[PDB]
Amino acid sequence: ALFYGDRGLLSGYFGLGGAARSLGQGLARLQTGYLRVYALLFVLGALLLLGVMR
Amino acid sequence: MTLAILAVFSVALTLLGFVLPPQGVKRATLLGLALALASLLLTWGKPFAFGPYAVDGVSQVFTLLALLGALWTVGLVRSGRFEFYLLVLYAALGMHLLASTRHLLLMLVALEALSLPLYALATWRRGQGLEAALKYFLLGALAAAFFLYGAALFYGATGSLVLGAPGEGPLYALALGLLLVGLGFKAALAPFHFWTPDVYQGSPTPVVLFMATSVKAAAFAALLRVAAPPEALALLVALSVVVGNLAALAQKEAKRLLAYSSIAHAGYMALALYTGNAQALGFYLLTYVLATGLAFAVLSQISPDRVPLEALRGLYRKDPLLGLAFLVAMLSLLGLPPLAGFWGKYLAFAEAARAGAWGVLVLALVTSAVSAYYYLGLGLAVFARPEETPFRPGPPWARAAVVAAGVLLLALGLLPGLVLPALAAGG
Amino acid sequence: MSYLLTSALLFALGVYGVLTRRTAILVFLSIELMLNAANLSLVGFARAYGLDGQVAALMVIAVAAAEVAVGLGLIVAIFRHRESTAVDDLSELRG
Amino acid sequence: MAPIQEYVGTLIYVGVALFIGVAALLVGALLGPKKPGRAKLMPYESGNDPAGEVKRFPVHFYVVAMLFILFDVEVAFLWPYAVSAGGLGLYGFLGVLAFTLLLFVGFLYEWWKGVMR
Amino acid sequence: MSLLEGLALFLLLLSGVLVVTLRNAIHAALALILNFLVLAGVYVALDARFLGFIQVIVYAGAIVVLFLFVIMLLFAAQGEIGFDPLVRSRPLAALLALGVAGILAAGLWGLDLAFTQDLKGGLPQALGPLLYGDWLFVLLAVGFLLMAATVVAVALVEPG
Repeated sequence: ALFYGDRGLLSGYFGLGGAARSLGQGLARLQTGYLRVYALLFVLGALLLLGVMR
Repeated sequence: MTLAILAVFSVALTLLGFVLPPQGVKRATLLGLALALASLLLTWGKPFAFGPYAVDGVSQVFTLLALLGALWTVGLVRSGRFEFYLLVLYAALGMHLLASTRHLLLMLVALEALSLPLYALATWRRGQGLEAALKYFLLGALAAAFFLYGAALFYGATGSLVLGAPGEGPLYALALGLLLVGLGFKAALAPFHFWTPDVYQGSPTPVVLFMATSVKAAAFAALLRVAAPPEALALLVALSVVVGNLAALAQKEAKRLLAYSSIAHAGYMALALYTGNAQALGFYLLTYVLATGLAFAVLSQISPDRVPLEALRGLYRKDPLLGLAFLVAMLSLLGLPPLAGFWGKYLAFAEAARAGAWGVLVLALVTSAVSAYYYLGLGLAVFARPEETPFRPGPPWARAAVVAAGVLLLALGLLPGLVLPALAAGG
Repeated sequence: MSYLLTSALLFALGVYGVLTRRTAILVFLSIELMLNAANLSLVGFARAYGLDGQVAALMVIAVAAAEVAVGLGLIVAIFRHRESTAVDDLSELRG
Repeated sequence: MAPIQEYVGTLIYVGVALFIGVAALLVGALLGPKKPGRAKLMPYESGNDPAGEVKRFPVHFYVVAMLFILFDVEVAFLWPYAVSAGGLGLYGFLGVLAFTLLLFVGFLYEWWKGVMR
Repeated sequence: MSLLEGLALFLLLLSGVLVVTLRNAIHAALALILNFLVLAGVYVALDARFLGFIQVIVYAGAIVVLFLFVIMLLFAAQGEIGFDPLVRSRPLAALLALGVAGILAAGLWGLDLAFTQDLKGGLPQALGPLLYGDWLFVLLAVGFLLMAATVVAVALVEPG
């Protein structure tokens, strides 16, 4: 049973890696390729940065 | 007075190309850049200023790096258009003027002088190259507008447009933010990073070499002049590293993945901005420039238009030295001992911790440990089975250049107490 | 001081254009408006701080001329044989 | 130099010229037979399609206009030297000469390539 | 002052609204020329005189003329073709359009400045010794930049 549990622990570490990759591709899907999307995200980030600077 | 050399060579060759074959113009450009590099060597520790043009450690170091990348990428380019060489020279001078000045408006003129040829150099005429050029041009003009209103508000805070002014409160902060926007855009800092993957993917590989060396060098050379507050710096670093590495995990193409890697590395380099060391940052960028130029010369020997991840594989069987150099380069870009990437990473992290920013640094380190996923999916892949991939195994020029770059990466990893003692005034 | 607030408002207007405009040409026009709002702010701060912002704005105009030339050359190169310059027709490169 | 009064006089000059031109437009438009016809409102040339369906016009006009914008920037930069010249001495003269030589090299490039294209 | 100042600002803002709202490219560029005229008048009112003359000569006379030359070579007036409309971005941009103003307004709000300097009018008589001198390096850089711009556009189009 504890061998099974170690198997499950390693599988959970794999699940951590899989969550990392999934989050990564969700952030990668943010780059659609339409220039309007890129300029909108650019302006949003620049406004956010200028707001933080206070 | 190296700028004189650059201006003279560019303006002379502009007309001489009508009388000289592209090969002759190529050899002339090579001579001019090598002479400018030598002039930088003989002027080590000889500061020279005329007006807003001011030569300090940053100027010398980063212009040396840019000239190195320019020489390398010219070594590869053989096209029968002298223009495809002239622009290189131009870009060089431009990037030179970017690192060698404190005047904000002269900074804008240098930004334009270096950015204009870079839009056109990416035109192998592939439609995606034009898509990249248009994305690049529009976003760069937007960033130029932002930088310009920042310089305007800076002049609003003080009677001069030269950095080093005392600076007011909120208006000075706003002006500095609007300058940092464009400067980090040139430096591939998030959340301004969107252009980098598309542009790196669409453009021919040697052009991306030239970019990933000289653009980033000159952009950080201009960034060090700014007195960026640490909070905005934390925002940029966190967003850049996190999104860069995460989205780089999901990438299937070599050039796009590497553009994301350059975003993560720009996030790492921005840590020296906590202290503005400009010695550690000079060393870091030296190592990164060498490694990435090497990798992209190899990628050029593989494919100009686009390189898939499988193409990198089996290279050792194809070329032994190339596979070794790609592996070493991947490890150095990971920042692993005893490689110089580790010294640069350590120096930047030391400056950042010395400024007392802990969560950001730890997050950058954890994400850099995450980066081993694809850094290893690239470095080790050299030994895999060669799948279908166009492969042109280069001339001896690029082979010897790659060998020297890799040897220097590992040598500066083992024994940094050789050059790093001379990255300040240069005893 | 009302002039500098107006410069900021024009900067915002050019931003609204760049975001909203579909074609390259109108985006570039909005960018010209942004640069001239910056020039207005530079002229104001030169009147406040002694006339150097005027030569600054002059150089800005030169910059706009260079980037207008290059942008129009690029636009022609991409969309002469091609149909409407609409950039949403170019989505090959995706994340 | 010049007072601001001349500038309001300029504005009045423009207002008067504009008002008289609009007056001439009113005279022309109000006085007429007013019998529209379908063929009258047609563009030109005998049935349809004077030019009609044609491809986009030659780019040479773009080339000429871009040349003009860059060299008109040149002229705008040459003017402050034209007025304040003797005060700049041989140093300013030599600087403006270098500037002119650079842009004239740009012209020399565009000419040796030529635009018949 | 405020009598004509309000008029000039209303014309500037309305022209910007036109050039960013109207779908007719020609109307937009025309509104931008009206904008430049209003702005050169404001420059004049700001004791910046020579720069206003170059603004009308270069910007209106040269740049937007080439804009008009290209868009008349390439009709492009009916821009709404190949839409991918993305309607939500039209109001949303206004949000961002407000935002990029607000923070600027914060930097300038509560800010008192010394707008008192006897420029004696922005004549080139006084701008010459600045241009050739403290600014000569920027001038030479700009000239070389223009040469590079010509070469880039020429090598860029160059049908062959």
